[PDB]
Amino acid sequence: AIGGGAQLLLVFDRVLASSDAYFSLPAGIIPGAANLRLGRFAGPRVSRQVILEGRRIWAKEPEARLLVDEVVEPDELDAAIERSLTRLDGDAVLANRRMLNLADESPDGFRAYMAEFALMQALRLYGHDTIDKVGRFG
Amino acid sequence: TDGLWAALTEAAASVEKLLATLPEHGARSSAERAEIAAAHDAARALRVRFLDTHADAVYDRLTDHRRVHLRLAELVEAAATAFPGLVPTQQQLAVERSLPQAAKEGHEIDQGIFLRAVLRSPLAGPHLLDAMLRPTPRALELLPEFVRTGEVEMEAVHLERRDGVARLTMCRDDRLNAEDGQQVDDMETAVDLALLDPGVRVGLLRGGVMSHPRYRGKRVFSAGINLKYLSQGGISLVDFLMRRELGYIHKLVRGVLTNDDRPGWWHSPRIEKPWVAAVDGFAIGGGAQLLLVFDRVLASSDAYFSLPGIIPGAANLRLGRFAGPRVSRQVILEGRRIWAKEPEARLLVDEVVEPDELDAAIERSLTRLDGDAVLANRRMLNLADESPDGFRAYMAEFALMQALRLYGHDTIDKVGRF
Amino acid sequence: DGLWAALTEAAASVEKLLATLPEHGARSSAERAEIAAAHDAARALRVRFLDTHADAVYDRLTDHRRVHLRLAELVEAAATAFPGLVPTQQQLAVERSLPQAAKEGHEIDQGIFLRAVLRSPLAGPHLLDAMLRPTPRALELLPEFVRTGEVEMEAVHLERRDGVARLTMCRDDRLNAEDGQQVDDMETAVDLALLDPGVRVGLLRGGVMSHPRYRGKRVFSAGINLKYLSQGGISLVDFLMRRELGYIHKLVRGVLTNDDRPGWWHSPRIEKPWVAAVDGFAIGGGAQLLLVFDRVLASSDAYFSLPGIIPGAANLRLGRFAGPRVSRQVILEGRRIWAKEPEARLLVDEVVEPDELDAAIERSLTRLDGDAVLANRRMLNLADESPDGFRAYMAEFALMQALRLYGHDTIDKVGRF
Amino acid sequence: DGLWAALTEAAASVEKLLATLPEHGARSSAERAEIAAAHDAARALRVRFLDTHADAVYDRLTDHRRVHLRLAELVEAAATAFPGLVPTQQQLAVERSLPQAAKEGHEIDQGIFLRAVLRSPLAGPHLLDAMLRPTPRALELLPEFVRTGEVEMEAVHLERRDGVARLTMCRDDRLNAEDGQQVDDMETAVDLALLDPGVRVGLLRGGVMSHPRYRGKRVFSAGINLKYLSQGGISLVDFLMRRELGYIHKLVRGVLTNDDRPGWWHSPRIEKPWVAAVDGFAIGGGAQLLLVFDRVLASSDAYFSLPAAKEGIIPGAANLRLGRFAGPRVSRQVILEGRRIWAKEPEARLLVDEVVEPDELDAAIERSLTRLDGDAVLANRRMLNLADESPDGFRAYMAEFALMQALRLYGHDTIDKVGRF
Ligand SMILES: CC(C)(COP(=O)(O)OP(=O)(O)OC[C@H]1O[C@@H](n2cnc3c(N)ncnc32)[C@H](O)[C@@H]1OP(=O)(O)O)[C@@H](O)C(=O)NCCC(=O)NCCNC(=O)Cc1cc(O)cc(O)c1
Ligand SMILES: CC(C)(COP(=O)(O)OP(=O)(O)OC[C@H]1O[C@@H](n2cnc3c(N)ncnc32)[C@H](O)[C@@H]1OP(=O)(O)O)[C@@H](O)C(=O)NCCC(=O)NCCNC(=O)Cc1cc(O)cc(O)c1
Ligand SMILES: CC(C)(COP(=O)(O)OP(=O)(O)OC[C@H]1O[C@@H](n2cnc3c(N)ncnc32)[C@H](O)[C@@H]1OP(=O)(O)O)[C@@H](O)C(=O)NCCC(=O)NCCNC(=O)Cc1cc(O)cc(O)c1
Ligand SMILES: CC(C)(COP(=O)(O)OP(=O)(O)OC[C@H]1O[C@@H](n2cnc3c(N)ncnc32)[C@H](O)[C@@H]1OP(=O)(O)O)[C@@H](O)C(=O)NCCC(=O)NCCNC(=O)Cc1cc(O)cc(O)c1
Repeated sequence: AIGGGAQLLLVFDRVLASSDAYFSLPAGIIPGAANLRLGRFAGPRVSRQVILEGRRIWAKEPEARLLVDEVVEPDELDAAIERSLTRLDGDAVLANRRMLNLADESPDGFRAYMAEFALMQALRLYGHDTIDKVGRFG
Repeated sequence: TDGLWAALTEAAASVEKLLATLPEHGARSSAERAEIAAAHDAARALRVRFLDTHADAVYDRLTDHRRVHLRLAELVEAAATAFPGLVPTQQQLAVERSLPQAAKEGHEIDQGIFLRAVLRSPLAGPHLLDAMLRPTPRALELLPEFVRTGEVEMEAVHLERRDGVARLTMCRDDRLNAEDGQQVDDMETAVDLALLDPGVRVGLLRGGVMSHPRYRGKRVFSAGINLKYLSQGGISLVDFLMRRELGYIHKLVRGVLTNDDRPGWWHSPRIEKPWVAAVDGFAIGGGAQLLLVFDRVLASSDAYFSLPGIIPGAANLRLGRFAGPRVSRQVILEGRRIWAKEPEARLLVDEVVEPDELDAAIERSLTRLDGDAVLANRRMLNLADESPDGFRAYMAEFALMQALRLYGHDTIDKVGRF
Repeated sequence: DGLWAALTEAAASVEKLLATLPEHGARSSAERAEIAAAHDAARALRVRFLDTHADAVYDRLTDHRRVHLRLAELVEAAATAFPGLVPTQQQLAVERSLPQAAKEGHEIDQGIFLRAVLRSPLAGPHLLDAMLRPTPRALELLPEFVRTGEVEMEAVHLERRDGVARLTMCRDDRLNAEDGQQVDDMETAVDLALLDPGVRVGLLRGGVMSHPRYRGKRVFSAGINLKYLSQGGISLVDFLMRRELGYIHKLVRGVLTNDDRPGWWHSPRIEKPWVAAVDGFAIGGGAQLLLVFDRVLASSDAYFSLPGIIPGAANLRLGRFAGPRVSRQVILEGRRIWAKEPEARLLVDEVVEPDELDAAIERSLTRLDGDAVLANRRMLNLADESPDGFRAYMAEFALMQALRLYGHDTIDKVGRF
Repeated sequence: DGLWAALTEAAASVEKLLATLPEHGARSSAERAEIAAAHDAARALRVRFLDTHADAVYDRLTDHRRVHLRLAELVEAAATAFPGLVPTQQQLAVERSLPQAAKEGHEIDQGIFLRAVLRSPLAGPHLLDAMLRPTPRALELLPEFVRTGEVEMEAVHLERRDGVARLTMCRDDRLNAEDGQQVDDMETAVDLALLDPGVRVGLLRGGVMSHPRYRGKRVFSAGINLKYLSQGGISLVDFLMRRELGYIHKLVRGVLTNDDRPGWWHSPRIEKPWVAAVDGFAIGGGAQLLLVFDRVLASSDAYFSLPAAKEGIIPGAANLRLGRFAGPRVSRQVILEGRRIWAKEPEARLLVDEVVEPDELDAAIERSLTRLDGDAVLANRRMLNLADESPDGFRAYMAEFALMQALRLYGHDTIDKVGRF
């Protein structure tokens, strides 16, 4: 899961990953709302390692546990995915995830971030730094 | 003498009698399959009993009372000619070798019985293991040209001297370096050239770039024994399963036994050097076994190690000392797979490096093992880890245990499914 | 030579003093010192006699290694063929009637004997073969087990099911505390598991307990019966030595059969893979057993400890699982290891919540079916633990444990449970 | 046979060349190669002679293994009974008169001898017993120590207190760098600890240092005295070998006493449990010792390394013992590549039982000394060591060690590196 794909993992209730997967946020522009959310998953050191210095995290290393709930061999993954889908049905699950998200990330928190994000990201989109690098892909 | 040679010959006579008159392996009835199976068992049981008391006498005949060093191939062929019915001749192995594993009679098991009994003998055992540590004729042949060019290209291994480093590159681009009898010949020869070349100080083992569409442009260390050849009957008990353990793998641990043609030979009859391994892709099976004998192991972040119905060579001997009894049973008995980035990879791996940082990390490792002190220390280390008695006792039982597994019905089924 | 005469003189002095002196606990310090000095002179000569005469002694008892005698038969036969070398069945019966505090320690003489036998490269391996042979009780009960797939004994319930030898240790009143009978049942069950061709894997687990503190809960083992040990009911030979040379060694190496089946030329012993499931805790000898299985499972709330006598062969095996530092922590300093802490993986393969344990156990029993597993576990065990290694240890164990069984500090602490 | 004559002729050739040739540093390349070839031809015959005659030689020196001779006594007696087999006391005195660079390496001949002796299943175990017997020095000092509870030696201060033999390595000026005297003081102290009936546990710790960079701070050990090694003052026999077969092995197996007390039939040796406390760091031979204790404590800031090997020589028996503590990978990292291990990193839990802050260290040491009193501990540690490290295992290793280390002691690269400290 790279870039915007990795960003999505910061918002789910359960994350599973195959033993041979990796996660990265590789530069140029801002990685969506990862700057808002990664710190709460991984702390201030690791999130700068991932975002500012492009550190890559492998599913099987200990700190992958900061982003991923289960790491499973490819053969054993499909069945484990099914088992995880049975464990979240309650109305209690809805009430508890509603309170969890509320505490993790407040309306003000998200709004304040996205406000600055709208301009900061727009500027990054037209910086000489990004335009050249992305134009060397391949 | 004590009657056992007569009983053996009488038991071998019945087996050849039954094989001559009975139908083919695939056309036999249950009664016929039980008659021949019983004939085999009675004969092999006497091969064990004969050799339990007469092993040293047999070996002394073949080796002139342990004064001539015979390699494995030469030994089992000489025993066949000196002791008919004790081990297959050659004309018999050729018939066996034409058949698929399913249809074989299992004559190699008789070789397992022979090699087990020899290796158990405190006099013959150490003599045979020295024989297998001496330089191969192929390497002695190729040494002057290698000293001059610093390059030898073989079918399964490309060897290159550069900066005092023997660079062995396993280059079976089409099969992820799947092992066969030829690969063992190239590996043993390549190791010999590295050890005897005075301009070589450290060795390096690494898998080359692959051509198969699924791994094109990517290095792969090893995918283990060639399962296709095993199913087709092309994997030799002596010339592959045993040869690699007593030859090049053991020369990595102890070195090559030279004559007495240089100063020092009184204290170091063997020339040994340190070895570095770098795992790209994955190390499966026999490739993973090799890692248990190196002085430094490096592997890329995305690689994995596994040992997947036969014995994984000397991994049963060595893995527990790296990983303890629990994990070594987990890996061997239950096929656990270990990833380069997980904590317990450090039981097998010194360094794990991102692919973009791997080539340079390998280079730095080759500079750090140059001393004569390194040679003394790895020698004292290996001596402590794995004793001559220890290794010899294991390989003895292995020769028979692996021989039977090579012909187990569940093995023949599993390997034949591709 | 002269040593047998000097020995007979020293034993005569001991039996003379024991006849004339008062009972243990009514002796004076002067009297206690006289008898202790006589014991010391006698046992020192038992050592000196056997250092040179062990092989001749064993050869007389075994027809130059022509007859496989188990331990009990060996020490008894030794007593009648060599009076004063080891205690008689009578002398042992008097000892057994006493509490450990008051015993003379005649068993130490058996410790001396078994040490010298096991030290012999000729007699040692022969006795270890004898103890690997199937027990007569199992040969007796095998047909009925083949036909009923069930045998209920005092301390162990055995059931064949789905090709699995299910051993369930079911002393519900005492947390599976071990005694001589448990060893008789454990060895018998292991034999049946190995000789039954309808059995492919074994399983050892503790049964549901009835004691009020654990009612409805399974518990693996709480170690040796300390009450019996204090009361004098723990036999050096028939418990401490029998279990190490019998069922525990058969878990590693299998049963040594007669040459009465094909294969015997390459496989004289029938061995199978073994799975252990630890509920509650594994203490003492129960924790010791875990060092010998091919798969070990434990519930999240369990712990392992070795708590003053030698913990069987734990001193032999723990170092290979955990290294020299942790093994001294566990053995010398009584460290207790919990299933959920990292270093439990040195002893345990899976740690599972109790609600998921039953199914997790079942899955493991399907994963050890191959003949490949049988070939692999044999080569693994051979590399882990050599014949010389085991024999060298158990020889010394025979004396060291014999002495620890009768030390003043041991007798004191065992009487305070 | 003929091998003794061939040896005596080869040694004669060497003595001739040494007499007629210029000194070491004034020799030509042709002269350097001629003498080297003579040494090799002679030493090769010392190996071949002893391969068949080791048992007979040892039998003459020890009266068929009924007299226990220590190393120094053995290698001298061998010199006089078998001229040319091993150097004389006079030849050795000249050797130590030179710096290591200029030596002929006659000690290599002692390595050849001791290897062959230890390889013998009969002579080997006998020599290892001799070295486990009490030293005369300790037997000498045992009465006053029993009375006083105190012995001050040059390199070690010994004190009995609360049933604890407190050994304090007290080379305040050099971070407890080891030399031949230190080995003598260590073995003497260890002997006294074992024979003293008032001692129940042992304790080894480094004393307060006076050197300006470490004034007021304890330091465990900084390894072999590299200065002395360069100057030629480190003996193969009296240091590198004496320490392994003497006091370090006595920590494992105890002192072999006479048949002079009850129990001597089940317990021929007196052994006790030992505790080590590492302040500052444990380097080289100091770190080697840790592989042999029953409890090891260290302050949070200390580190462990074995920087022999890459540098010059084999790190004692660490090659024998480290793998069982840390496995083949980590043990090669430490030995082959000079990896350093810090007390607070996870893997210090391969060598060390407790790592505690400097302000809490003394109290932890005291508490640990209270936990190893039993006769049960003694039987248990005895069964453990028996399993961890067999008599054959140790003997096989030290035999090869005797020759391998001797050659490293005179290696071209070692002499260079040791002279730069
Ligand atoms: C994973 C890889 C290392 C593997 O590549 P290789 O194994 O060398 O294979 P390739 O041949 O490149 O892969 C096959 C295929 O994938 C295609 N591919 C891979 N990545 C891309 C991207 N990013 N765009 C388009 N196509 C792609 C590539 O075009 C190939 O097709 P061909 O043209 O037929 O060759 C590689 O794909 C790679 O490095 N890709 C670049 C990854 C990258 O940087 N992606 C963008 C990350 N940045 C963000 O998400 C930023 C972001 C996202 C947001 O949603 C919001 C926001 O605010 C900021
Ligand atoms: C590597 C894999 C996991 C992934 O491969 P995929 O990416 O799924 O691609 P595949 O197409 O399977 O493999 C790519 C390519 O290599 C070929 N390949 C890879 N490994 C092999 C082997 N082992 N044999 C033959 N061909 C092979 C495979 O056939 C493909 O080529 P084509 O068939 O010609 O198209 C898979 O190939 C696989 O499962 N391989 C088998 C691995 C294995 O179990 N090997 C043997 C392990 N056992 C030993 O080493 C036993 C041993 C060896 C010894 O030397 C001594 C001893 O005592 C015991
Ligand atoms: C199990 C415990 C931790 C649980 O705590 P509680 O639940 O509070 O305890 P208890 O009430 O005592 O346990 C419940 C119940 O089991 C009984 N129980 C448990 N273990 C025993 C033993 N070993 N003997 C007798 N009774 C026992 C206990 O007596 C209670 O029953 P009541 O007498 O009816 O009250 C505790 O009971 C305890 O510490 N037990 C002692 C454990 C122990 O020291 N075991 C053995 C230690 N040493 C060896 O095995 C040594 C050994 C064994 C060998 O096989 C070989 C060898 O060479 C060396
Ligand atoms: C630990 C250190 C970094 C300390 O750093 P600093 O605080 O900068 O220290 P220094 O100021 O140098 O230390 C003070 C002082 O102690 C003395 N000192 C320190 N270490 C040593 C050593 N190793 N030898 C001798 N003297 C020493 C030296 O005299 C120093 O300076 P001066 O007195 O002014 O000359 C440093 O001392 C160091 O690196 N020392 C070298 C240690 C080393 O490599 N030792 C070799 C270890 N290897 C063996 O023992 C091998 C061995 C031993 C055996 O017993 C058996 C065997 O088979 C093999």
